[PDB]
Amino acid sequence: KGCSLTKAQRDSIEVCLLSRPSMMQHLLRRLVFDVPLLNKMPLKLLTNHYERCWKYYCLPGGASEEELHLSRKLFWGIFDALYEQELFKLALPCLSAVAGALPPNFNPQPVDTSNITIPEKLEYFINKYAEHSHDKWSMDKLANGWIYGEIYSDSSKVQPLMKPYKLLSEKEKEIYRWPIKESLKTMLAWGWRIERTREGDAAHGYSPRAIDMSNVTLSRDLHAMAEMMAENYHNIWAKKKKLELESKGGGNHPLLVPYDTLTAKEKAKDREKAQDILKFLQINGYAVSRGYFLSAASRPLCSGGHASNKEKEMVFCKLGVLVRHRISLFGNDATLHILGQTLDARTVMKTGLESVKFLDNAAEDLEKTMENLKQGQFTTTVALLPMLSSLFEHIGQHQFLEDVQVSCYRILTSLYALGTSVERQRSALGECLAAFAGAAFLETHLDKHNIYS
Amino acid sequence: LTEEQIAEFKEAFSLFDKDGDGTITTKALGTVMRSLGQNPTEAELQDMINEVNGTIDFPAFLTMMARKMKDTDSEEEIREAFRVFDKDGNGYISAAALRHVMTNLGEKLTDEEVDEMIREADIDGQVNYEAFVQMMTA
Repeated sequence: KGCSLTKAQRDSIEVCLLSRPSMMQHLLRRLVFDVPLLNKMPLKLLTNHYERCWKYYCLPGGASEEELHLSRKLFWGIFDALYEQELFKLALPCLSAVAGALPPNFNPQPVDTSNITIPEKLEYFINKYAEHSHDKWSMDKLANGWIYGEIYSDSSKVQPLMKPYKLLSEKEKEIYRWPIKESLKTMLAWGWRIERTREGDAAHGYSPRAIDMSNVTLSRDLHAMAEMMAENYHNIWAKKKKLELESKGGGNHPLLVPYDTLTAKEKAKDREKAQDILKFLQINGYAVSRGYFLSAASRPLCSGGHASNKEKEMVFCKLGVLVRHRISLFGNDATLHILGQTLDARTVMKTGLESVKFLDNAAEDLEKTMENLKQGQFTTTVALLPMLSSLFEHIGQHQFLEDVQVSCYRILTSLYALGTSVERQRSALGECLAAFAGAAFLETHLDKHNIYS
Repeated sequence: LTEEQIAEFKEAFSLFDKDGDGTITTKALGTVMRSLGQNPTEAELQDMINEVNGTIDFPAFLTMMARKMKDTDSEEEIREAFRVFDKDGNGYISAAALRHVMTNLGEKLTDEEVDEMIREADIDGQVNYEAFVQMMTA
């Protein structure tokens, strides 16, 4: 029921509103995980709730700020299409202003695992890494103290799995070599380079000479590689579990949720499997390689795209022009190479859409120009060129029932933004004023006497 | 409630009935409503069937149709009731006129109720009536 679904939506909004912003960001993770298909109105409602949560996590709440940067990039990308989408886009300007106040049926995606081979420089390396992995696994078993005997029984602490590297046959190793090798074949698949550098380094059963594999840690992008391979391990294990439970004819198991709504132990086991290679590489000296400010950085890119769209926007992308006005007002709420580029792009868009001055853009151009004029001091001698551009704009808005007062107030905003802290445009505005004096008039007269300073 | 609306609803229900003992099918609810000009969504049709067995009975059908009719009728009546006053066209009610017209026939109890309105109305005194609607209707 749409009423019952809306009741559940209001219940979730009330649960997410007054609850600190840590779990709110944990839910905003999955909200951004599902929000990218906004281009389905319930995703837009969840995005409005996440925008309200960003409005609740702006100063103290706004690590995950890099996830917030990727989420703002996804909100720029999915909402780059040009209703209820107008409501979610009105939430999206609050989302961008709060991100600047920060800057003040899921189905896993498997990759092929045994189709890209192994270099021999690691084939003279796995032949001792398997012995060292048996060292660490035998230390983990001797933490309990499994003593090997003739009767394999788990009452008097006896396993048949505590045996050294020499007693193992050609298939007993391959049981525990199999997931490690078929994860090495995944790590060697995407184009990763582990090349030559320097070298380096009770109870009964198998007492190893094991290096302590518990306190070795890599750097940021190296653990980004390890986290991507942990997600690969989890997606292969989720494919295994979801093709393990779809072999009967019933339902499922309720842990089949998005990847940013799970626990850590199942990911910690995959983390140890991914990183026991990496710790051993950093111990032996083998290195691992590949083989905010981004909002204001892409604000010149977004401004150039908005000007290139507003050059020929005479068709349904004028909602994009209102979104660009809202993004500029949000940057005004969150404010000079990119800033001067944005002011020049505001002048270029005020000149590029001056000849056709859609429908909401005809009222939103005044708001956009006023917001840019107020934000011009919150952020350079060639302004006579955009001044003559706005002179031709007001000449195109004079004879083309309150547009002359709108041009007079736009000239007031321009002269006030230039005076917030070459005389061709003064001659052009005086020419239009003396031309349209005998035949929006009194407002122009009091606007020229207010923009005189 | 008006008479020929009841006549039309009865005639449509019996028209898409065959045996005549208040027993039509569940899926013919959409057919009989679209014969009556009513077309909600599928889940709302299902919620109204679940509000009702397999055989849709007569009076509760009239009651649900009365809800759907008196919704729009209540909007037009709250329109026309304050088009009695306030001839300009802004829906804005002065509080002295609220003291006047709140003691109207029907209830017309004591100063408790008009103080109860005046303590919370928002008064700029011209008051928008939709705040009054949201106040009274919980």
